[PDB]
Amino acid sequence: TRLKIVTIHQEPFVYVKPTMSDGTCKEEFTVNGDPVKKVICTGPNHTVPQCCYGFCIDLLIKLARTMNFTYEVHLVADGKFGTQERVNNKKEWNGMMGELLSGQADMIVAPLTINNERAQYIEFSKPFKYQGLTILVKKGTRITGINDPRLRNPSDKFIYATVKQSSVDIYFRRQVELSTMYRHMEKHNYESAAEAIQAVRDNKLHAFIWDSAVLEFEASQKCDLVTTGELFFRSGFGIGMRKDSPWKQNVSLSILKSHENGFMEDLDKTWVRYQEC
Amino acid sequence: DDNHLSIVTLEERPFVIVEDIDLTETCVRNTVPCRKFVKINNSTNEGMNVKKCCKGFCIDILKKLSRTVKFTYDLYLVTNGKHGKKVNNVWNGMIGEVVYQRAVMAVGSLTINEERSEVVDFSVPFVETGISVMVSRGTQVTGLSDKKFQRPHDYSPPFRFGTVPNGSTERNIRNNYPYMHQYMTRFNQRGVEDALVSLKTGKLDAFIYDAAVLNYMARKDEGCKLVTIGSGYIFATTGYGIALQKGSPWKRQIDLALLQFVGDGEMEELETLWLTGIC
Ligand SMILES: O=C(O)CCc1ccc2c(ccc3cc(C(=O)N4CCN[C@@H](C(=O)O)[C@H]4C(=O)O)ccc32)c1
Repeated sequence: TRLKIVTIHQEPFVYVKPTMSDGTCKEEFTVNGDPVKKVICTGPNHTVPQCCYGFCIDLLIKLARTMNFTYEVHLVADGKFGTQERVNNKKEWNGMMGELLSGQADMIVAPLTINNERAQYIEFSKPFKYQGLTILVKKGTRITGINDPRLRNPSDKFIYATVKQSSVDIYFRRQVELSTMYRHMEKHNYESAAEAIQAVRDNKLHAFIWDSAVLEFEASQKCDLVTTGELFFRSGFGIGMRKDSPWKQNVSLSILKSHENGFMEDLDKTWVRYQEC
Repeated sequence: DDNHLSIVTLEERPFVIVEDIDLTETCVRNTVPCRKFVKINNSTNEGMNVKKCCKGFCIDILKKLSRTVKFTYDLYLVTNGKHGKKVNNVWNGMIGEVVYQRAVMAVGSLTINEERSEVVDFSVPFVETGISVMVSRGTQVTGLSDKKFQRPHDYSPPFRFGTVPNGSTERNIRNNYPYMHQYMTRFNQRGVEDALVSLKTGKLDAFIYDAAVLNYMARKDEGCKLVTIGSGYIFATTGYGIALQKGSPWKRQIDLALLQFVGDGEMEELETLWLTGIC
């Protein structure tokens, strides 16, 4: 019927822009001439209406048309993807995971990583985007990848980190053999991917571990930034739903069909793929 | 009993490798018992069950799942078909064994698609695949959506590329890039082996086929002269998944176990063990 969609600012999958003075979104076309489909998304800037568009917004529109449901989009209040944390005896999820489980949202449409920890409590669709984890550095920084000694034997001289309360945070938390790296990162993890990426350009952060679908995009736009080591881990983004959702089956069937008929290729070319510097 | 599962698989090196029982009458080393209904001839339904030994990338996954999900199984090789097609409104292959309740789940190089997902449930993918491209090292093409493939006549000399007919790859190309399909007919190959020879001998510029298969052939190519495109340019991305009966009580536990293996690094160990070559 009327689903409460939660998403997060994460270019190129979700763009967040102010509305115009009259409260609508400015008409705009892509570099290839296709109309940019923009929806009103409320969130923090108190709550204010804003304009959302991108890969994940195109996906939401396709899903709402195929399965014929209406929606309202808002941005996650804490700005996080979602990890499970101990309450000052029980456990609770933050971020978009927390809003989905609490009822503040009925469906997560975002670059949301599919992992075991989240799948224990929610339903993931089949992946609408296959990708992985890589490392972003300022052009000129030399590291082999995730096995570099400046990462495996960290210090206060070479600072690396990821985004707080995210899937990468989970990935380095669960493996006891990664506790040395995680102990360094938790001293430096950032609130959002954008601030982390900005810190690399400012030489305040020396390496940013994040999703390759995002890092490679940022590298194609900002030529002072490069990726290195390539995919040391492979993961996929999926739609987030509660286990009781009646849309579970048709969302995954729709995503599979969209891969097969080239619809995802259109989105990947329009939003994700760009020329190297 | 409710905890002993009938599981169907398909011989397909290196995902599933079939051997004879050694001498004893048991399976040793890293193999597991699997039976095969071997036909008497090619013009009959008569046959005989034969005890075999199965091993491989998918078998190790099954051993991981049996240990973690805590279930026992009787493994058998499908005989009517391969992976599964809908022939005369009837599903054959591994999909058929699951749809018609002869197997609780199917383990193998089984591609997840929309068509099959309507009759069976698929687990989370444990290996990424899709439509990829393999060329001789040096040739410049992106993925399937490259203009050099969609409009080969726009370039001189035009690219020479094909696939294996009557497969999933040709079926997709026929539906999505009609002219590319028409162009490919005079460049199609008997199989994977005859395609790689065409690339080496200069008779073919590109070979378009299943992503996981092309990557496996590229990593063990003699001379390392054949390379595949990057994963970011794979078309119609999907994965190999475990098929189950719709509404199966095992799908939830299978998914969590598979996602655990990807997070543990056990999956990477199996990829290095069975799928990675010397290139
Ligand atoms: O070197 C050697 O020993 C043999 C090297 C070698 C060559 C060819 C192969 C393989 C393995 C698997 C495979 C699977 C399909 C195959 O039908 N599909 C792709 C997986 N999925 C199958 C399906 O789900 O229907 C199907 C497809 O999707 O099209 C075709 C060829 C090979 C190994």
